[PDB]
Amino acid sequence: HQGVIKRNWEYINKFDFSVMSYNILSQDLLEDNSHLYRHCRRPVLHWSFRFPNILKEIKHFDADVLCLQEVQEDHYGAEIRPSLESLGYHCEYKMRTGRKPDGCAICFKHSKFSLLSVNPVEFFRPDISLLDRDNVGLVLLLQPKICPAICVANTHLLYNPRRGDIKLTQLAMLLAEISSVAHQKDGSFCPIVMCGDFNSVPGSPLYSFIKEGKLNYEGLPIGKVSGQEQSSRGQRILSIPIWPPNLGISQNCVYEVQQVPSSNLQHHFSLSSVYSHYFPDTGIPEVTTCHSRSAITVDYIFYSAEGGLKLLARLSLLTEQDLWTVNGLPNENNSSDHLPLLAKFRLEL
Ligand SMILES: [K+]
Ligand SMILES: [K+]
Ligand SMILES: [Mg+2]
Repeated sequence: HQGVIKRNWEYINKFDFSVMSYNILSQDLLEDNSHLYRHCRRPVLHWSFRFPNILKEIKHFDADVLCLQEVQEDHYGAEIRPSLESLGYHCEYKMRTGRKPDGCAICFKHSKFSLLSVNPVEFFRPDISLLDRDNVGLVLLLQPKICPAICVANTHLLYNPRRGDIKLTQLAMLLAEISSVAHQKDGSFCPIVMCGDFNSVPGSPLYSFIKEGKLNYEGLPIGKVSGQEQSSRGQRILSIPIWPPNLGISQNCVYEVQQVPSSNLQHHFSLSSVYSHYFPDTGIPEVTTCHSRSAITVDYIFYSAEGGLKLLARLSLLTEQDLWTVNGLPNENNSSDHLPLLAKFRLEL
C-alpha cells in the first residue's frame, strides 16, 4: 500500500543458518556526540530505554549468529552478555584498544555451532605511525553441529572520512586474518561471512575492492576511498604501497614473512553483498544509519559466493525518507542510529 514502512523477508543435504549484523550505538559514544541526536526525544536516548528495545529485537529475529558493533564494555558485562547467554548464545568480545569504551562481538547459538578458534585483530600498531587508531576486528571459526567450518568476521572501521589510507589498511588487516583462519587443508577457503560497519558507502573504492577483489588506487585521494561526505579538496593521494613493509601484509592482503632490507590491491576471496543497496522499482538508495548529519549505507553482510553459500532471504532495508517519517534514529521504537541487517544462508552439503 502507498506509504507503508515495513521491513519484509525477501526470498531470493544442507545446513541453513541466519546472521544478524547490528551497530547498537554505544551509550558513551551517543552522549559524546549529542549533536548527532538533537532530533531525538530526550527520553528515548537513555540506556535504560534503549537496551530493552535492542534485546527485544535480537530476541524477535532469533538469529543463529550475531555480529554486533559499538558494544560497550561495562554494559556488555553487566547486561548484554548475560542476556544473550540466557537466549542460548555463546559470546566473544573484542574491545577497541586505548581509551575507547566499545568493541565488536560475535555471538552464535551453541545448538547450531561449536567454536574452533577465536582470532582477534587489533588495527593499532605502535610500531607503525600510520596505524595509530584504536579500531578492531574479530574472526571466529565455527563448526556447524550436524561439513566444512564457517569463518565469521566482524569489524568496525575508522569513521574519519579523510583517512582512507587507514581504512584500507585496517580492511587489509581483517582480510589477512580471514585468509589465515579460513584456509583449508585442500587449499581452498571455507565459507566466509564478513559483517560490520565499514564506514564506507556502496560503490566507493573500498566497497568495490571488497566486491571485485581488485582496486587500482593510482591517483586516489585519501578522502575518496570511503565515499563518505568529504571536502574532496587539498587531500594527499594514497602512497604506493599504501602501508609499509613492517605491517607484514602483501598487496594481495595476505600475511607474509617479512625480510630485512604497482598501485593495485587484490584479495583472493569471491564475496557478494547480501543487500543490493538500491530499491529496484525506484532506484532510491537503501540506508543503514540515519541521524542528524548522515543517512547512508555503511553496514554490510558480505559472504562467499559463486566455499560458496546460497543466500536464501534477507530482511529488507529502508530509505532515508522512510526513516525521517519516523523522526530519525534512534527513536522510541528503533533504539540504535543504525538498522540491523539480517540474512538467511544455505550451505549445500
Ligand atoms: K592459516
Ligand atoms: K590530506
Ligand atoms: Mg556510531
